Amino acid sequence: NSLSVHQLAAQGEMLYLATRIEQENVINHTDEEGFTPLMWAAAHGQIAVVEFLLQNGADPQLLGKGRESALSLACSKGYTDIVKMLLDCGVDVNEYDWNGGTPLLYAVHGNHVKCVKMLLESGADPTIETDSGYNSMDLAVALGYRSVQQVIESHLLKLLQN
Repeated sequence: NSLSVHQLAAQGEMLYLATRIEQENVINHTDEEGFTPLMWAAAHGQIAVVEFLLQNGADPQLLGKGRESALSLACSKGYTDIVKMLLDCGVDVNEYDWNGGTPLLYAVHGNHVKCVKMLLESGADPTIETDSGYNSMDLAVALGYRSVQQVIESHLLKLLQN
């Protein structure tokens, strides 16, 4: 029975995962690349696993070796049930990482409109810039993701009051 807690979480092997987490304090242990079981479950869209890991003390704010978050991994794939559960934990929705990204920029790069709406609704800032000076709107314009552009422009209109 030789699989890591990370792979058990990715596979939704609920009973084996639950057994492992109960036996030893490994719920937040990182793999050789800095990823936690929660990050593995989020990147694999394992909604039930995410729920279970959160109920049992998985830290949703723990970051990977390049400052990747469970939130950014879920945003990048448009896993919006998982993004919701994570936002509900009060994670930083503006986490800036070392490959340059924010959860909103990943949701934009994948044209995940529902995800983009959900992030803005929780405080994501679309005009945060990368080191080369572009923001989420700039990205959406360049990719030609028009529904995304419309969602972001509605948000910026609201910022005009002010």
